[PDB]
Amino acid sequence: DPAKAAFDSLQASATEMIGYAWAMVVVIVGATIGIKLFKKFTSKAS
Amino acid sequence: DPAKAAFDSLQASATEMIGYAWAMVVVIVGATIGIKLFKKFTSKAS
Repeated sequence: DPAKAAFDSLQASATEMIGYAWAMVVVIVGATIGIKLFKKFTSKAS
Repeated sequence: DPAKAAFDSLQASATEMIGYAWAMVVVIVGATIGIKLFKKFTSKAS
């Protein structure tokens, strides 16, 4: 069955991209939250 | 880590200003107490 094989391959490619997307999100969100806390704690401390 | 360095610098600046503030306080308070004692002892002496 040609269709079975095809869908399997598609689903594997998708799985890989999702992997790369998670990596990126973690970096961007890391920085956003980083800056937010730096601004907040500096103010309270002083 | 960008945050570590940043907080260090802030804390150094603060330490310096506190230094300058102590200098000023010592001058102003020196004079306030000076005048108070001059008024008091002159009265008792006479």
